[PDB]
Amino acid sequence: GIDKEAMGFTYSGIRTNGATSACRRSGSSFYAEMKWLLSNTDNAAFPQMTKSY
Amino acid sequence: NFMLTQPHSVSESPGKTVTISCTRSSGSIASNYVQWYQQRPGSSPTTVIYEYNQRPSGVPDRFSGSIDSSSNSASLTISGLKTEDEADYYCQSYDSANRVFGGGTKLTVLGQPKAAPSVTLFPPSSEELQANKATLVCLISDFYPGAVTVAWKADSSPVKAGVETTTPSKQSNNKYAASSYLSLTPEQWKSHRSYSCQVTHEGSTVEKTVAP
Amino acid sequence: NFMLTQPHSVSESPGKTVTISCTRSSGSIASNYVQWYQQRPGSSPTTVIYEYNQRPSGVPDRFSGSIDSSSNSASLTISGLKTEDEADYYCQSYDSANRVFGGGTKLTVLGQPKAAPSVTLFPPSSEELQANKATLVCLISDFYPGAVTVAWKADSSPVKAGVETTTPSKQSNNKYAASSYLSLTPEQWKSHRSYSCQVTHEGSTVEKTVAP
Amino acid sequence: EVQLLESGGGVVQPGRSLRLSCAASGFTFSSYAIHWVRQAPGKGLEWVALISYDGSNKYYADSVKGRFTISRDNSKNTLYLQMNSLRAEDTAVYYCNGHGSGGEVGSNWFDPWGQGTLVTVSSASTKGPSVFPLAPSSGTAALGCLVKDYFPEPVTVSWNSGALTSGVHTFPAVLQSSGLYSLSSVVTVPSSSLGTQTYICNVNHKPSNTKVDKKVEPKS
Repeated sequence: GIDKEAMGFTYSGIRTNGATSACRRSGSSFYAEMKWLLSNTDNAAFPQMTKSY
Repeated sequence: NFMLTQPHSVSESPGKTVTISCTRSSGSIASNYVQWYQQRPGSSPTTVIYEYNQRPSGVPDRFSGSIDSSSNSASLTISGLKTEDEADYYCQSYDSANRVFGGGTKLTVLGQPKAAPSVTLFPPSSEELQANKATLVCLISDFYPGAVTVAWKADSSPVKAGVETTTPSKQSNNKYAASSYLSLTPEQWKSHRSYSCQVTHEGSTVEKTVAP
Repeated sequence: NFMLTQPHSVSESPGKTVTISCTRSSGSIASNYVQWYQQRPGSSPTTVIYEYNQRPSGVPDRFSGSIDSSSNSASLTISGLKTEDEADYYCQSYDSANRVFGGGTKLTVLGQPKAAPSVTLFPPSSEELQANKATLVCLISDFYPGAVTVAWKADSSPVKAGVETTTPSKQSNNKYAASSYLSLTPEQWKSHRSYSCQVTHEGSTVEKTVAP
Repeated sequence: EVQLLESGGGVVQPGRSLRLSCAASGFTFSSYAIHWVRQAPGKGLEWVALISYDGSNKYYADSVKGRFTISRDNSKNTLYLQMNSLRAEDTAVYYCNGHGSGGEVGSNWFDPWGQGTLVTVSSASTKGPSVFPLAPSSGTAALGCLVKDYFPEPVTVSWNSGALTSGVHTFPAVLQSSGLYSLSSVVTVPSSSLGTQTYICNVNHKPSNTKVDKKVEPKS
């Protein structure tokens, strides 16, 4: 078995709830354990980041 | 950063195919998505193409989008034109987050043979020169399609001292009419040999001049 | 779909190298093969280059082909020019199946110093105006190379109402001569201040005007 | 059912301020980013501003920076454009236009537009039209009558007291850079009637109550 524990990752100034028609949990969803980081607005410059664990 | 240039106008007979270009001055056309918008007179714009080639639900199969990386352009093409298609078309791309719109392209579908304009210039009124002023009157009428360029010249040279109207249709002959007013003073009106009302219509540039 | 633009003319001294460009208006020059054809006066064309760089059996090593993807062009270059090379050259590429030919490039090898033309314009005959007509007569003579552009202007403005001949050689001085005839009516001839016979020769654009 | 409702449009003077609002209904407003796109009359579209789904980011056009300020209330589903320190060129129709992925990447094209709210920024001076003569330079010719520097529209033109209507046309008006209107009206005739009948021009601009005549006679 596997033991899932949060990495406490949190971000400021981007989108973190990307969705896609493939991962379809009664609507456009994504991987339950992952985050699809996107720019705040379309085409907007994405900020360089560095997260550790 | 960059600007999108599309032709001022284009025309083609019904049933024939037509293409409209959209050239990006700086940066790759493939760097950012290009949307093609249609605006009918008075109506709000409706997207005809998105993401360079995608046809939203409702737009007929005649509308197609294309990318020419060589000329760094984007082309909207309609096959089998219909009189309903006669509207203005704007291409729009993206600077980093800001949207950028094209200059517009007036697409007129032929409903009659092409007619050259009837230019009638007017010398400035005398009592206006007695008010120490000068405003020319260039009248353009009976031309089809309704796309016309009106450049005034100080003896074949760029002048920017005039005000010219848009090109509305005729309530009489289903043609289009327009006017233009070049404003100066009798000193400049006598220190230059003449001034030209230049009217490019479908490439054929009719001209009428005025001299002191 | 697209057109191939090559310069109207080019010239260089014998022994020197020369290059001719071929720019594709729409679509990548690398999308379709480009053939370089040579046509001598009266003779049928002979391929000098094929598939952008390949030298068919018989063509000397002086002929080379090149591709400039940046300017979307194709270049035919001859090193160590010889008077035999003086002919017209056409680049040809392919739309999907149709062939597309360039506008031609008159390559003249220098056999003497360059001579500017001798322009002699003529006012329209009076009895022609008595026949309600007007046809100008612009005579161009004693110019080398034999490449010349003749644009008429309605006081510095595009006119398309004239007929002008090609540029044949001289049976006297090994130079080239030509003529031009701008056709109008006395109404237009008096409703415009003048008309210009503009003659661009090797960039130097000699001009001669006529006024009512 | 999805719709956008622009409100707050009207006529103003330069240097003043204005506020515009967009009412969103029929979709998940809280998720998409919203844009302000205007269009001057007779001109093409121009992107003005945009604000993100959570208001964190606001992006303005370079031609409007400093003056305009975009904002949104998701609890009320309302968009706000603060157009203070207005200029003369800002006169345009103003559309609110939703434009964004909205968290999904499949994203069937979703780009709604409103009907647009007119924003006219003219200076002042309801004025009376000044009439000027327009003479023909001597088998047909034409002459005219000039109606310059008036405000506001419309007018009523009558050549020779509503008599000569055959071969006569009246063209639409222009908006001068000075903010005041002006229009013309020309009559076409054969080259015969030159000097025969004097041509008095009779205009009528209603609010200014100004009606002026102007006879045309060839110069020398």
